[PDB]
Amino acid sequence: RQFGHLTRVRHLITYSLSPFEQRPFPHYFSKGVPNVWRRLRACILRVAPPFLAFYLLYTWGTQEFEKSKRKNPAAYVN
Amino acid sequence: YAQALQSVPETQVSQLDNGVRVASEQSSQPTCTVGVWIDAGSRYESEKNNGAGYFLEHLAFKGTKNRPQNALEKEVESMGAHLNAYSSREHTAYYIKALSKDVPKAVELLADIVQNCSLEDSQIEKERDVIVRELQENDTSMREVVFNYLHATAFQGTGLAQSVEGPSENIRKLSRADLTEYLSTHYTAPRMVLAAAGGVEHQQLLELAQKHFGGVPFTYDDDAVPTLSKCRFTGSQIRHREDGLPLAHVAIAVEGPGWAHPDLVALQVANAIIGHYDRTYGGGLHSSSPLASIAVTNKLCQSFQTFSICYSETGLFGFYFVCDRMSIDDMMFVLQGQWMRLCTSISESEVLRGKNFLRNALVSHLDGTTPVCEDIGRELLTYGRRIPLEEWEERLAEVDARMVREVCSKYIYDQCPAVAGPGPIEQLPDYNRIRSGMFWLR
Repeated sequence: RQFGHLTRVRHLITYSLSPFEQRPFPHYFSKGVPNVWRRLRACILRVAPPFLAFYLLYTWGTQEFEKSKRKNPAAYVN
Repeated sequence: YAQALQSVPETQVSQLDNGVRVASEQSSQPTCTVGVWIDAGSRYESEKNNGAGYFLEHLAFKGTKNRPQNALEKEVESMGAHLNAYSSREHTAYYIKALSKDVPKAVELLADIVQNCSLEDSQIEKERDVIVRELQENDTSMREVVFNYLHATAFQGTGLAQSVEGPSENIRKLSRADLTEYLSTHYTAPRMVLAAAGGVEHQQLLELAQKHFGGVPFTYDDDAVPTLSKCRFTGSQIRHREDGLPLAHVAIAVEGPGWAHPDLVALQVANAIIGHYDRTYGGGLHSSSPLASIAVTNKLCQSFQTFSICYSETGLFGFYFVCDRMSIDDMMFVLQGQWMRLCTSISESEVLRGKNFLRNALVSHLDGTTPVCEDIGRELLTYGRRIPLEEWEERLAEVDARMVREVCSKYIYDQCPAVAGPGPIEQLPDYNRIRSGMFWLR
């Protein structure tokens, strides 16, 4: 598929300025950084969980394995 | 030829103790045309004032206090004289064409209009709805909306960006007052010019004007002419899309120098090189204007036009093509390629003709009385005096190749253009692309 036969579009007016008449990385604070946060706090509660969960299991696992090696002070009290 | 030019009568000019400049060109023609040309346009309006000048135009004729509608109309018709006029962004005018046996009568009629329009609270309300309609007709002329949109974005955020007719809201609500407010603020002698051409003799004109234009300046403001706020150009685009239309319209342009500037000649000569096409031509062999040739060989468009529209201190040097939904791209590609070629590798063989074609226009620019008057009217108003063909000649009779390049490239190369396009324009590439179509991979 090429250009000129994608869709039946009507009544949309767009306005844009040359790259040289504007700023590249504008308003890092006014709108920039906020949205970055507007995002970290939007998925953290959806992504983090299973990862955190994984972690606990990784730890439990390693710790347990590393315990089942050491001897029990009482396997021989005689 | 050179003699023909040399033997072309000089254009008499003289200001009044008022401020009005009265100029003219005496010919012989039993007929003639006289009119006043105002230093007023839509450019001079406000966000709430905009449209006045136009609302005003539609009433200028409908009668004065000194002589109501029924009469004014009757009196002009009755003498076989023609009254017509217009208004742009920086230039308005009203002109009449009669038998030079009526300079005095015409002259009086004129004045009576630019000074006492009835502004009948009852007439106004009528034209109000006439415009709102007339406006909705100007609309489907995609050839004009496109230019408006061009200006809009080209000079976005400035007085120029506003269209000469104005928003429907304004027209729906301008007050009998506002109109008067617009008239008494811009129609002043210092900014007006009374010009003529025909069998008329200057003196009879002067006096006649000096007699019906009894204006009197007290303070210094009245006597002085206010300069407008500069208008910022902006490399940008605006896309009014609708695959519902039969074909698309495109217009791209860079900022222009402005009347005062000389290069407007070299630059005027360059456009003569790319010229214009139109499916009713007979020429797959068109001298240069490859854009036209190419347009014919590869069926690139329905037509196109090169233009150097200019204003007081700015302008627009660009081009505009009408094309089918599917050939928009190549057309733009090929054209935009010509500008580069134009200012990067032009030839004498080209400029030579360029000139000639101009000179032929330059001259037919004055075919008749009405048109001549238009020059005097304008020339004075925008240049300061009159430029005789004899002059325009030299100005543009000494433009060589290297001159075109140097200039065109001075105004076109790697500049951020201003494009506009209504209709089925899905195929028109993004700004970035048409942008980098502004520098040749020399």
